[PDB]
Amino acid sequence: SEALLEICQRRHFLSGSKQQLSRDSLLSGCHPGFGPLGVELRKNLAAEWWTSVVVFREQVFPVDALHHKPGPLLPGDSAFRLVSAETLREILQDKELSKEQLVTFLENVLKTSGKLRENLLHGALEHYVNCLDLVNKRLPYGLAQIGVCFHPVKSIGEKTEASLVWFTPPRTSNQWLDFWLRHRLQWWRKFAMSPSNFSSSDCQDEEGRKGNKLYYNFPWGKELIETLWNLGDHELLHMYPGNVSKLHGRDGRKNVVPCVLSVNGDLDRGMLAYLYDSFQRKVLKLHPCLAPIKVALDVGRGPTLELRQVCQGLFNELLENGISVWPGYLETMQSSLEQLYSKYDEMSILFTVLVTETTLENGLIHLRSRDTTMKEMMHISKLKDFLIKYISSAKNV
Amino acid sequence: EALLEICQRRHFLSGSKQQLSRDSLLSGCHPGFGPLGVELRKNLAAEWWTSVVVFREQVFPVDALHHKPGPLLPGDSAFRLVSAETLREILQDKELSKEQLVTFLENVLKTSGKLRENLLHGALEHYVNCLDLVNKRLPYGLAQIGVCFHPVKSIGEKTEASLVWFTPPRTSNQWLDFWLRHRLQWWRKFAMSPSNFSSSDCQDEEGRKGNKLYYNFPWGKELIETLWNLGDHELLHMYPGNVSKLHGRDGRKNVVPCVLSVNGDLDRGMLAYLYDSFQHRKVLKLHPCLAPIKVALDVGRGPTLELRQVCQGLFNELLENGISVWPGYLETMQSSLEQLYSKYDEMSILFTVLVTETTLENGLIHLRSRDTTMKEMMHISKLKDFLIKYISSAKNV
Repeated sequence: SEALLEICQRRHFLSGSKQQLSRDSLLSGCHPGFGPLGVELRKNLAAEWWTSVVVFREQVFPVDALHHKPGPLLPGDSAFRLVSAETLREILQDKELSKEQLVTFLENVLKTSGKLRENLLHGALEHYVNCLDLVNKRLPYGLAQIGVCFHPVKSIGEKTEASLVWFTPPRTSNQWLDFWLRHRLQWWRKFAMSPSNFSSSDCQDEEGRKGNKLYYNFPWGKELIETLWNLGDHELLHMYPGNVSKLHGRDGRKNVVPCVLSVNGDLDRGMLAYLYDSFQRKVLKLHPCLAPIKVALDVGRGPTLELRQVCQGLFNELLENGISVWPGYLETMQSSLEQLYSKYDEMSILFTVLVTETTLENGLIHLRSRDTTMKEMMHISKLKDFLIKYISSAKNV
Repeated sequence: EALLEICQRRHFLSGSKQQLSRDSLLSGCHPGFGPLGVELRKNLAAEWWTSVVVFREQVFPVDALHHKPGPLLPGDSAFRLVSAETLREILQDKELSKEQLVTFLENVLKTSGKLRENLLHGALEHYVNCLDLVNKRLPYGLAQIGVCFHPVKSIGEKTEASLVWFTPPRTSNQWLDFWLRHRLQWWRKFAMSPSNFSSSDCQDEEGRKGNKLYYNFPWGKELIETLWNLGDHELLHMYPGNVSKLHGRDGRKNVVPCVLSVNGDLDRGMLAYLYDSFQHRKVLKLHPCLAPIKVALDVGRGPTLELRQVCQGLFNELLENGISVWPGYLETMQSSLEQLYSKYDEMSILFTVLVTETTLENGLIHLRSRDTTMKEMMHISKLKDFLIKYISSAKNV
């Protein structure tokens, strides 16, 4: 057992009670949601993911699908139907065969009501043709999407998935799959403290043949976080009946129906994975590129109005450049310093600059660290360009 | 019409010139958004964010779930997530039936979950917990940008951005006014014809008084956003009895804040702008920091694999700076400069730089334009500086 989900509550990472934030509730997507920090943490994570596949080599396009699969479905699906509430009402009236009409109706529902998306892949495929234009017709190119998906556990679970659908030709097909497992796997470790607990695996036949899975070692045993698959041309054809020559882009001097590779990661569980990976003096050593609030900062020995003057010149300063500040220079008592440092260790901050009078009578402040825990002396004017480096640095490594 | 067709051909609005119509698009009951659209809204949202959140650290990102389970107030108009594993053992089972069916359709509106209608409710369910996150100090907000499903029966997805500003009653009126002016200025800022973006007062709801913002489309004004002063109502009913747990410090005064809800329609705003930038001399003149693609660039008079390699130099140089670029340097049959100069206008690319031989031999590229339709001389090394100054300007005006 661990008291991480404790800190995570007190510091607004996870949200909800101590009963509705169950372990099985956290993983099934049935939690009550996230705290501002969890939101910010997932937000960067989402951001990083994006820069990794989509920004970089832009042959990838963000695409926008709906959250529900409308119209008539197949026999079963087991997923919940979306029934227009104000229809149920008009049924608890009418009296129209208050025994037989209200018993044949429910046969229309099951067959004519929509549902909520199980994945981001359908909406991806639904775009292929329209988007196959956008690149003359050359392959391969992807369609990236990051969004919420509803999976049943009866209760409903919500998960924020990141999805990249790669449209590559059969030849390179099984090859690209390699590339991506590598890319993905390499990506997760990039921000891990124990990259040893992020592993990969083989497997096949679930909608084609050939696929891997990325796992993360929770203090209680491996749990899935990202899956890869080479579906082939299957669903592409099944979705796009008719002229096959309406599909296929180009491998070279010859047109060919592309194979559908599919990457899918669970961001909310990837979230957790990181919050566990940074714990076991409390402290969360969340990677610099994923830390919710890059740097707090208060005021110390000296005046007051005068002292929290540059604070805002900084708060803004750091902000005009992409540095998440935590203005704590607006609370009260010195709240100690150990009671103010151990705390930010929990909030998983990165540095803790403190401005004092001995800052005005010169031009220096003193940032402490979360790791090296040193209490250095710094020239309050080379702090911006410093953070921008340290951070962008923790990136390159 | 001419804008709609373009929005189609140029990948802004996905669909058929029938499912992508006047009514569906507004009713938000359309097929989706092509890459350009998604990137346009993306910036709209990206810009929204910094304008009301990235600063004044009172506002915190909050994460509301898409469906609220548990017991729900029977009746009203929304979308009930009905179970099929519960809807099943009734039909193809004939579970007694006859005199029974009417407790299900009844018990449903109670047991059944709902897909959120707005983001407001999810926020208040965060007020109390996000209170011990600024030592009960008002005013502080809870921002959120997300999808809500409203009925048109046919579902209807709209991406809403919302700010829920909690404040002391004392200034309740003061704030509402600032937001309206704030918000309203914001829309106008990225508009060609701000004379189309209008405000207006009105009242009587779960509180009284609130403004409404509209956009002067070609066929007459349409609602795009709405500010409201719900007062303490909403927040009180939310947590009856236990009222102490709600006091927010206003100076040295303990009070129960006023929920000032702001809610704009990002999607309608994404269409609002496409029009605001339209009216064979087509060209969508989207605002700089809203255009989906800030800069095109392909090769011209000279070599290929030696004149293309350089492009990638700017491509990356640009990408590494946050400058959306269009990779034309990977196209086939020339098909003209005008056919391609007017082609980029439709996609509303800001600049169109040509990297030719007359640039490889020394170091001088040739960019064009969209607005001033100009064509000047620029060192292939002062393009990014320019670009980032062009934007870090038109943006702040």
